[PDB]
Order: sequence, then C-alpha cells, then structure tokens
Amino acid sequence: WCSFCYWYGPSLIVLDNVEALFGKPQANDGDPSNNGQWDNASKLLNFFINQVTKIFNKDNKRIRVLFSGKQKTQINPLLFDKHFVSETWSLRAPDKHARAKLL
Amino acid sequence: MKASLTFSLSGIYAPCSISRDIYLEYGDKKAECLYGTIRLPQYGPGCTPGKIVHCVLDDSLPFCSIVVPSKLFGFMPTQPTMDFCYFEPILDNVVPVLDSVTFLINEQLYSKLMDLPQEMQQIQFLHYKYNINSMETVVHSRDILTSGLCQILNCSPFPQGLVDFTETQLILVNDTEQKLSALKYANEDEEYALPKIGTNSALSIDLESLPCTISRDLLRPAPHINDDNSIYAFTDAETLLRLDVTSGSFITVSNMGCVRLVKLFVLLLPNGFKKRTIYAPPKIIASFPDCSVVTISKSNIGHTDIPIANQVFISRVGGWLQSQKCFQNIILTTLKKFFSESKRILCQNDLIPIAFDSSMADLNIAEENDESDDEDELGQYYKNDSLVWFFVTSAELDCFSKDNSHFIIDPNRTKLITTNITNRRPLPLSRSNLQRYYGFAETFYYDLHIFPYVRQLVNILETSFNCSQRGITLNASVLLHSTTNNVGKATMVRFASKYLGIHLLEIDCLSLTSNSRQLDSTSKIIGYIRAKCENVLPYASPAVIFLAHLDSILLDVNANQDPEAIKLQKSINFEMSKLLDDFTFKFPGTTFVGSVNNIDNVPSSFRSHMRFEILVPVPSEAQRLRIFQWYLSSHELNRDVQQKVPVSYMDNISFSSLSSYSAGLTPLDIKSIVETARMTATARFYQESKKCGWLPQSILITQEDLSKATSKARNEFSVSIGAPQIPNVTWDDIGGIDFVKGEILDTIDMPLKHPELFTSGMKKRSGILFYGPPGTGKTLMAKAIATNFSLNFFSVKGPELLNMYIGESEANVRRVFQKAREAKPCVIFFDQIDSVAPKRGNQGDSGGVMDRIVSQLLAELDGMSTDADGVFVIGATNRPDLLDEALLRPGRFDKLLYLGIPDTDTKQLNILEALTRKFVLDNDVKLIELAKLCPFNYTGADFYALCSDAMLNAMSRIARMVEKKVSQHNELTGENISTRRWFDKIATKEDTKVVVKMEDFLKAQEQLTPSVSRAELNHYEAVRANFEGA
Ligand SMILES: Nc1ncnc2c1ncn2[C@@H]1O[C@H](COP(=O)(O)OP(=O)(O)OP(=O)(O)O)[C@@H](O)[C@H]1O
Ligand SMILES: Nc1ncnc2c1ncn2[C@@H]1O[C@H](COP(=O)(O)OP(=O)(O)OP(=O)(O)O)[C@@H](O)[C@H]1O
Ligand SMILES: [Mg+2]
Ligand SMILES: [Mg+2]
Repeated sequence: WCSFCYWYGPSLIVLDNVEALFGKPQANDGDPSNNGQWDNASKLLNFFINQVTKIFNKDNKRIRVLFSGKQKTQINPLLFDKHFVSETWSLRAPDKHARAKLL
Repeated sequence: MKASLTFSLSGIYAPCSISRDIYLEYGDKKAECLYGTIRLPQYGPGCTPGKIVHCVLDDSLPFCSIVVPSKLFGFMPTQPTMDFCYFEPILDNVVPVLDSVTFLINEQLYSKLMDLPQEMQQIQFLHYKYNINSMETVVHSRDILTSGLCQILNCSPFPQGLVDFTETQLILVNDTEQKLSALKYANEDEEYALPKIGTNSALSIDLESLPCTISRDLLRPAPHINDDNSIYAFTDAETLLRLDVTSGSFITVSNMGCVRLVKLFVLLLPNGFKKRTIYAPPKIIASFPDCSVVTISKSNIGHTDIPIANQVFISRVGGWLQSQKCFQNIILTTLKKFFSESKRILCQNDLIPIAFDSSMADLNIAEENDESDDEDELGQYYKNDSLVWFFVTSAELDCFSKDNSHFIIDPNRTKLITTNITNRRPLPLSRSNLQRYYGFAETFYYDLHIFPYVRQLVNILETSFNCSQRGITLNASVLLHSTTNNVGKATMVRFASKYLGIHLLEIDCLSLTSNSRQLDSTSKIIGYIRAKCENVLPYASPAVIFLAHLDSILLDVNANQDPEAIKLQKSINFEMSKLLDDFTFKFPGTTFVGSVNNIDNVPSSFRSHMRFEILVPVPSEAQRLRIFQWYLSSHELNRDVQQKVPVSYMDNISFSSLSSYSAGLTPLDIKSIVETARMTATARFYQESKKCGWLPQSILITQEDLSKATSKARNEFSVSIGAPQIPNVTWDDIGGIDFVKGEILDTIDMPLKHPELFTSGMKKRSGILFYGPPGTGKTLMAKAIATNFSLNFFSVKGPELLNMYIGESEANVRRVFQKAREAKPCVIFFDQIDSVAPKRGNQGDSGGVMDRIVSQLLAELDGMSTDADGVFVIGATNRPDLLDEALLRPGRFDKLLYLGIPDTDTKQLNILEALTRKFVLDNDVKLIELAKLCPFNYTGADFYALCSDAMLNAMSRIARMVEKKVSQHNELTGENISTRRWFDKIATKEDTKVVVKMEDFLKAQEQLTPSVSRAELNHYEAVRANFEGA
C-alpha cells in the first residue's frame, strides 16, 4: 500500500474497521508482563506508523489516512501516544429534521 | 515572473526604475506610482520574503529590466553583481499603511531630535535626512538607515508597509549600543587590507563546504557544456583576483595526499558566508578527511584531456544504508544513470556521492531503454532521502602516460565493474554536513553545554575507538533507558554517530521480526540478527550496532508462564549474550548500544554485560529553549511545504515565555505544537487569500496561535491527568490581604533561591499543611498561588489510581512522583490527606490488606522534601482525627497552617462585589455593605452562591419580561406563536443584560441559605486547630 501511495501523488487511505488490523484486545491481559504493550497487532501498528511518519516528514501533501472505528479511545494507546492522530469528528443520532429527510 | 536585475548607487529610499516595456504594460494609471514586489535568487531551498518596491519609468533601461538602489540590499560595486530577479507588479495597487515604526539613532542626532520643542520639526528634519516621504515610502523591519549610525528596528502590524507621518506612530530609540557599529550594509570593507603581491605559488587558503546545493540558473558565467556541479567549486572574486584567472577553466588540488580536479565559480554579494574561504560540494570533502584543509593549485592541465578509462573497478563503500539486499536495484540503476547522463571527470582513489528515494521498492519505471528523456522529470518528482558512497579505483589506462591520476568516463566505451568492499571513514559532521546539502530529513543537532548526557555518550564513543586504538583494544557496550517513553533516545545515536563519524548499523527488531511469536517462534530471532550482521560488519572500520526496543526480545521469568516458553526465553537470552561477545571476538572495535523503555524488564542476566547506562530525563527549560529554536528556524520549518509562499515566525516571539509557561512537562514532540501552529497560521492566510483586504505574501506565525496550540495539546490528550498552569484570575497572590497570605510566599520564594543558592542538603523544607480557612477556600487557594508564583498544577488526584492488583500499586506512587519531579519547578496539590486516610492499623484499612501507598509516601517524597528542592506539598487537610499523624509532624512535613474564617470585618465582601463584576450593576451606589446584615461568622463560599441567586433572580425577571412580550406578541405577529423563532428574528439586543440592581442577594440571604456552615463543628475546627493542629 505505501508503495502505491507514494506513486499516485496526493492520495488518501482509509481502513473501514481498524479494530481488525490494529485493535488492542480490550482485556489488557494478553500477557501479564509489560510486553502486553507489544502484542502482534500493536507491533503491526507501530510498523505502519513508522513507515507513514517517515514518508510524511518528506512531504505532507502526499499521504493522509482515515480510521473508522467504534469508540475513539478504544482503538489503541500507541496511536495517540505518538501523536499520529489529531483532528477528529464523530457522528451523532440525527435530529428530527434530518430524520424526516432521511425517512 | 523573472526580470533583468541591475543596480545603482542611489539612496535606499529612492524609487527603483523600470524599463519602458514594463512601465507601459503594467503602469496602471489608477496609481501615481507602480508598486511591486521583488525576490532575489537566494541560494538553497528557502526564499527571502518578497520585498515591496516603488518604481518609475526609465526608457534607457534594457527591455524587461530593473534598477534597484544597491544600499537597499547592501550591495556594493566592489564585487560582481547578480543579473536577474523574481519580480511582480502589485496589481490592484492596494498596499497597507503601517500602524507604527521604530527608529534607532546615534546619540548625537538622537539628542538633536529629542531636544527639539515640537513634533513637526523632528518629522521634517528626519524627512530631510533620510528622504522619507509620507504615504509613499516602503519600509521593512531591520532596514538600514545608515551603517554605523542608524537603522529601522520593527514595524506594525505587518513587518513591512507604508509610513504615514500623520498616523504611523513614530518611535525613536537610542542606547549608545555598540550594535550600531555592526551596521555595515552588506559590504563596507577595504580589500587592500590584504596588500597586493606580484606573484604567489599556491595561495593556500581555507577550504569549506556549502550549507546547500546551487541551482544551475545561478551559475552566472553559464558555461555552455552540460556538466556537473560535482566538478564545480565556488568562492568570492577575492583571492580569485589574487590568482591570474576568473571563472577558472583549470584547477587541481592536493593536500598531502592524492590529487583532485575541480572547476571554480564566483559567489555573489547576497551571501552570509565567511569573509575568507573556498566553498565546495561535499564530493571534495570526501577527500581530505577532517584535515588537509588549505592547499590548491591552478594550471593549464588541459581542455579535453584524459578522455577515457580502458578499465576501472568501482566499489561499494559499504554500510547499513547500502549493503542491505532489497535496495540493490535502484542503487545500481541510479549509479549507471550517473555515468550515462554525461561525461564527467574522475580521479583515482575517489568518492562519488549517490542518493536515492527509499520505498521505491517494487516500482521499476524506466522499463523501455533509450527513447526520449524521462529520468530527469521523475528526478524532479523524486527528491532523494537516503545517501550512499561509491568508490572508484585507478583507471587501467593504455600505453604510457604522464597523466596517471585522473580520467574521464562517459556513456560510451568501458562499463562499470563492481567489487566487494572498499572500507572508508564517514565524514565528521563538523568538518562538513551532508544531510543539509541534500536537504534530507535532518539529524537534530546539539550544543554540548546544555545537554549533559549527549556529552557523556560522546565521551564514551569518542575515546573507545580513535583515542584507544593507539593502545590495546577496548570494546564498548551501553544501555539507554528512560522513565518517560518518548524521549527521543534513539535519535541520540543518530546524532552522535554522525557527530563522531561513527559508522552506524541500526536494527528494527521491534516488529520486522518474522513469526516473532514470543511464546512459540523458537530461535529464528537470533539467526535474524547474526546472519544479517555477519554479512555487513566485516570491513567496516569503526562500528556501532544499535538495537531498538530490547523489550521486544527480552522478558522476565514468572510463575504465570509455561516453563517451555521460559526455556525459549532462556535460549534467546543466552544466545544474545554470546553473540554480543562474539562480535567482540570476530569484529574488533565493535560497540553495542542498547535501548529499553522500562529497565526492570531486562533481567540482571543481561544487565551485567553493560559497561554503562544512562538515564535520559525529559528536557528542562534551557533545553526546551534550544529545541524550540530548532523547530522555528527557517529551513527546517519550510522544506517540507512545497507551497511556493515561504513560512516564518517573527522575532517578537518570546522563546522564554514558551520555554516554561507554554511548555510545562510536555513530553517532547514539540513538533506537534509547531505543526499545529503552522496549520492554523496557514488557515488564516488562506482565509485572507479570498481577495480580502491585504495579502502579506508570507505565512506568519503568531504567539496567540502558539498559546492556542499548547492549550489544545493539553486537552486533545484528553486521557491526560494533568492540568494547565493558569486556572486563576483576579486572585493573583494578594499577599497583603492577610498575614497567612503574607506567609504562603515563604515556601516558594525561598526555594526560588532568592535568599540564597541553598545547599539542597541541610534545612528541612517549610512545606505547608493547610488548615487555612477550614470551611471553604482551599479548592481555590492552592490554584491561586500555583498560577501566580509557580508554574504548573499537575496534581496527585489523590482518591484515584490506587491499583487493587496484588503488590502493584507502589508502581503508581513511584510513577506519580516521577512525573511530578519531571517538571522541575512546581507543586503537587494533595486534596484532603483523607484521600490517603493513613489511620494506624485499626477501624478501617487496618494496615494489613493495604499498606502500599503510605508505606512508600512516608519515605521517598520525604527524602525529596529533606533535600528541599523543586517540588512542594500544599495539602488541604480538614479531619486530622482520621489520620495517623505519622506525617503532619515536625519530623516530616511540618507547618500545620491555619487561617480560620473571617468573623464579619471583610474586604472579601468587596471582593465578592468585585467578582459579581464582569456583569453589570446598574446602580451608582455599590450597596454592598447591607450584606453585613447577615449574622456574624458566615463568610464562606456562599458569597458566590448568593451572587448566583441574584443572577438567577435577574434571569427570572427577564424571563417573565419575555413571557409578557410573548403574551403581547399579537402586537407584531398574527399570533402569539413561534416563540422559538421570534426571539431570534427580533433579537433587539437585550441579550440577558444583567439586573443586579434588584439587590436580590439579600433576598436570598434573608432565607438563611442553609448550605452555609455555622454550627459547633466550625467551633470544633477553630479550637482544635490551635489545641492540636499546631
Ligand atoms: N529533543 C529532541 N531532539 C530531536 N528530535 C527529537 C526530540 N524529541 C523528539 N524528537 C524527534 O521525535 C522522534 C523520536 O524518535 P525516537 O525513536 O528517538 O524516540 P521515541 O519514538 O519517542 O521513543 P522510543 O525509542 O522509546 O520508541 C524523532 O523523529 C526525533 O527527531
Ligand atoms: N476567601 C474567599 N474569598 C473569595 N471566594 C472564596 C473564598 N473562599 C472560598 N471562596 C469561593 O469558593 C471557592 C474556593 O472554595 P471552595 O468552596 O471551592 O472550597 P472547597 O470545595 O470547600 O474546598 P476543599 O478542596 O478543601 O474541599 C472560590 O472559587 C470562591 O468561589
Ligand atoms: Mg524512539
Ligand atoms: Mg473543595
């Protein structure tokens, strides 16, 4: 993916359910020792963030990414700790007027 | 657009002038004078902010040309000039007038103006002296007025604009400052300070390297042949006029070693370079390593000699950034491109720089051979980001030749022959950078006084090789770790390596690790490290091997895991320790750097094979001041924004106000701050870009966006327990309001070292244990002092963060005090100590199933308190009967401090009124004193509950008024309907303007609002504060 991205110029990526790729298991109990901070999925996430961050610092026009998930906190610790994510939004249960337009 | 650039000796404030074609085509008759903007061919990636210009017709000037007053830039006729510019006319003619300008003048003329009795005399004499004309004169901050004598300091609001003597406020300054003598235009110097000499043998003089490459269109003498900067070298006309050549056609260089061939060019006036050197590309400084600094030669060697090599061997210099397998295709491709693109001159025993784009894996583009050019267009959609050296042997030239040291290669004839290794020392960054020349993502840089531990690591590595190998060998191993987990510790190696010329290998075994399943993948990791290193370690002269994130590999041993997996851990530990020494057997002078994010998790079974370890802390104020300077320096802030409009801060920034107030504990990644600002500043620029009132033609950062950014950064990290420094207003440490306020300052003023640079090792700290006003106040009190005489409020949140898990929770105490101390200067608030409720073993927690908090807090923070530095306690106890008094005693944490509640005589009633303010009281009389009709002993926080009740009464009044308006809404609408639309579509101000005039605070108070406390419990506190609270 990253190889294609650098090729197509200004480009965008999304991942429809990031929980499958990079969700930390919610139990916090994959191992009792500190290495619970680096299970296999979080290891993937760090690799991805490293690649992206390195290319991003070369030219910020080229790649952005969108993550879609269930609860903004429940994705992953490292995703916030490295300040990879920033500007953010959420959908809310639509108001009566839009509800009518939908219906 | 580009226009032909020329200069005159005219005064700086005189108009420029333009060729008739420009004047006729762009002289819009709507303006008396054509305004424009200029930029010059500055070297390197950056650009100067475009300077406004004022110009007139001149039919004499050649087509599409400009004359500018030399002293505007500070140029002189003593050196060859530039020849073209970037220019634009200011279409739509609109230009801003400055709100103010500041001028700084020598004492004589300053006093001659200051003693004038009237303003217009000063104005008119300045107009005479400097030819400044109101409305029309273009100015910038730091513009010269006269070298040695006067200058223009700053401008408002923009750093450039027009001056109106009637509305641009004029500020005149003098201080006899020697900086006036540093005003020297761009040149003012008599070159005959080097007196003329009739001949010289070699004119040996210092050789240096540029901060950047040189764009080909700058190459003023413009040789017609397509040929490479790699052969070019650049210097002033000075020294060149001490040779008998200019734009020298033939130069050869040697410095107690081999010879190089080079071509010379002249550098022009706008530079800020050294007054005396030759500047070269790093391709030169690959020879003469770290020495050989001074000698050159020039002679008619030949125009087109040495035209071939019949055979050569060319070599990988080798290195982790080179020798890994997957990059090979692109490096070999661009290597052959370097020879295919043109003829070029080479020397024997010589080094060529080659760079490429990483992540070009899988993508091969030039599948069709020859055809029309394409490589250069990709080569401008590319921009390189990793750099490697290739080394060429001597040419096997046919027949005898006197020339036996240099040769030409070209796309025809002899092919490249690769060979295995040719070991060579990497250049020391202080001899010449490389990253800067190629503009790569840059290794951060240090000054060795302000950061101690970089100097420590330097002193290790610098000695262990170069200074050691004169004697018996010594390997080295170091472990780097930190309490905080984002401290940049890996970047330390990236620095020190290039600083000491240490050849680096670095290992991403955090995740690039095959199956890597700790509980299953048996031994593959060890093979992965061993077989990788073995292919590249041999014939690297120095060597540092660096492993990231050792916690990925090593782990503790516990009852919780299968002994089989534990024996896997054992195997990995042992083989790692052996390979660690095996490098010290197979590969002399190898050195090892480890990194760990939590020191405890590596067992002592490995830790014993350290030679050193370093705790890297989070930075402090002096470091942060250096680090912001880095991120806000021009070239690093710009290089990644491809947008043509440059970006800068402006020097009204307070690096000191950032350094602490803006920065607190913040865990590096200040990058996040500076980028957040750069976004917001760019947004307002594109906001005004919508044909708004003016376009300052540069993105300009501002302190307000830094303040907003930092405050956002404290809350976007919404999980963070911390708090900002300034939750306090109107309550700025009024030390005169009572004696106790007159003594809180003792505990802060002293360790601020204002009485002395205290020993940090004698007198126990006067930490405060605050009874204070017992009923209410404390919630505010600590915050109030903390903002106004201290610098943060990161606080223990005392009820939370006790972990239940078996034997764990001492970790949270040790962490919280670590994170506290990690900000140097400021207190921790502590709630009631009933948040801990230490209670001597009975009728409660009973000290058995829990002791873990108090059993640590009795000790370690009291150790800090007895050294009495940096961090201080301000607890807010009310119920000492619930506490053991093992703290709260003269032996540890004394100063049981009480204030009580004021009986009735209060200025706090006036301060009550003063904080009902910000909302209007319509009365002329203050009417406050009637509140003292309250029975005495009452003066609690309910003062502001009563202000709340008065405000709600005003709300009820305006609510029934709008209800009346609704009831009569038939007076202006067909029905008393649509209230939720009506209020918005009428909106005749009346926007809840406050009605404290109804004095309804008494109307509340007379109810005896029973949220006040007045019982015998207050008397209980008041007596026991003396009887036991002392
Ligand atoms: N004080 C600093 N000086 C220079 N660069 C810094 C600093 N703090 C952070 N950085 C930058 O942030 C990144 C830090 O990466 P590095 O691998 O060194 O540490 P980290 O990722 O925070 O920690 P860890 O190694 O524990 O994963 C680099 O891009 C580095 O340039
Ligand atoms: N001396 C005072 N002067 C003015 N306002 C005061 C004073 N004491 C209390 N207040 C009011 O109450 C606030 C501070 O006291 P507050 O009632 O919040 O404390 P608390 O909640 O009883 O404290 P603690 O943290 O000990 O539980 C102030 O913001 C102000 O509104
Ligand atoms: Mg790191
Ligand atoms: Mg309180």
